[PDB]
Parts: sequence; C-alpha cells; structure tokens
Amino acid sequence: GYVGIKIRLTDVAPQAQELFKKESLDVKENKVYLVAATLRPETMYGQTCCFVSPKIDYGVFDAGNGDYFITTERAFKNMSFQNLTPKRGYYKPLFTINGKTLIGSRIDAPYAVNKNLRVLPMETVLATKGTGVVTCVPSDSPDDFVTTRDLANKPEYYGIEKDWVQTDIVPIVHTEKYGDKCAEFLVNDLKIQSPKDSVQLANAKELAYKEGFYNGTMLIGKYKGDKVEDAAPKVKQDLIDEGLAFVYNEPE
Ligand SMILES: Nc1ncnc2c1ncn2[C@@H]1O[C@H](COP(=O)(O)O)[C@H]2O[B@-]3(OCc4cc(F)ccc43)O[C@H]21
Repeated sequence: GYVGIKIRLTDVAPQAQELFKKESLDVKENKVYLVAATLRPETMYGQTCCFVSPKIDYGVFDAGNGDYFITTERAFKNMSFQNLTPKRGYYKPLFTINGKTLIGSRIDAPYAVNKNLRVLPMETVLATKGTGVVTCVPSDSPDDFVTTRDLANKPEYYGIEKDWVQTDIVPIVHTEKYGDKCAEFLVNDLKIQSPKDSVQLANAKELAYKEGFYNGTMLIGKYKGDKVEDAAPKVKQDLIDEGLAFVYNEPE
C-alpha cells in the first residue's frame, strides 16, 4: 500500500475555474484534495510542489464528510474497498479533469515548510501506480530533483511561470554518504540528465532510500536529530492522527 497525503487545493488555475464553477464546487468552502501516494512520509517537510501528469485524466471524487479527492479512478476504486469513501465499490467522479487543466493551481501541502506551493507537470508519472499524483521532494527524490531541474531551467517552455517552481531546497535529512540533499548528490554523481532515464533514476532512488532511511538523521520538525528509521513511523502516525494523511492498500 501507500500513504495518501491530503494536499489541499486552495486556488484553482484559471483554465479549471469554469469547470469547478459549473459543478458548484467552491474550493474555499469545500475541502478538495490532491491525494499524493508516498512511501516516505518523513520527507513531507521538504515538499516544493505537487506533480500531476499531463497525460492522465483524473477524477474529482466525493470522499464523504465534505472531503473531495483528486486521483485516478483506479486509486479511488481501491480506496472504496476499505472504508475510505461514502460507498463501497462506487467510484464515479463528480467530473473528470486532465492534469494539464490543474497546472498552476495553488496548494497547501501537509508539513511543508516552503510556502506558495503550486501544481506542476510530471511527464514520467506511471498512470497505473498509486494515485497518479506525486508530491515533490527534490532534496531526497532523484525523480523529483531531475523533473524540478528541467522545469526551473525552461519554465516558460514547459508551460509554467518562474515563481511556480522552487529551487532553493531546504535540507530535511542528513546523510554521511551523500550529504544533506542526497538526490542532488546522486543525480550529479550518476550524471542523470533526463527524467526519462528510468534505469539510472531507479538506481539513484534505491541508493537515496537506503542511505536516507536506514542511516539518515532528521534535520527538521518534531523529530529533528532522530534517526529517520525511528522518526518515519512517528511522522506517519502524526499525519494520520491530524487528518492530513491516511493509509490504503491495493489488490493482491
Ligand atoms: N504514479 C507514480 N509514478 C511515479 N512515481 C510515483 C508514483 N506514485 C508514487 N511515486 C513515487 O514513488 C515513491 C514510492 O516508490 P516505490 O514504490 O518504492 O518505487 C513515492 O514516494 B515518494 O514520495 C515522496 C518521496 C520522497 C523521497 F525522498 C523519495 C520518494 C518519495 O515518491 C513517490
């Protein structure tokens, strides 16, 4: 399974405003969330944006009790089978929305120390994995770092504005092998120049995880100074207790 991170949609992008208005779904009154799937809840302090795929047609689903989730239909269907939605096996969204239509939207990500976060495009989101929504932690995720780099280097070309992408990375996890921004270290060390270098990125991802999780120390938050291995389950439970996240499993 995954930890679903409830990223609050505070302001919708101009191209999506006419869509949300037609549905009578005010993001100021109602709680509309992009639900990002993560296995690294301890890294939520370093969220710099939320990624959606331009290729994916997301659903806006009734999550019950005034909540609304933006995910793939596959993911929401899975959530319905484990008491996270109003009705078991019901997964028709209120409406469908392409990832491109959400780009530029403003969001509030749980535990993120950086402010003024935006929804940005990620071309390499695997549509059949998790929720199809990926939160961006460039300090420790090689995929997120390489995607952020390309967006920051040619923002207008990528259909975004300069101020929407954040490059001033706040360190979250200290490591002995790769310093305090292991993803930056590893992307440079392995000379990964494109987000589509899947084989090398998978290598970097695993190296970053093993060192950061098993040997890393938290640099921020309630568990600053603690080993990541000890802190991670505590951060996860805190997020769940505070209504900012939840766990959900998949078939098989
Ligand atoms: N549909 C998708 N397409 C591409 N990537 C996706 C995705 N859904 C989630 N992810 C990414 O893969 C991680 C789980 O890795 P495995 O399952 O073990 O491969 C998740 O945790 B992680 O979230 C924040 C984070 C920080 C970090 F320092 C490292 C990783 C992540 O990035 C997410």
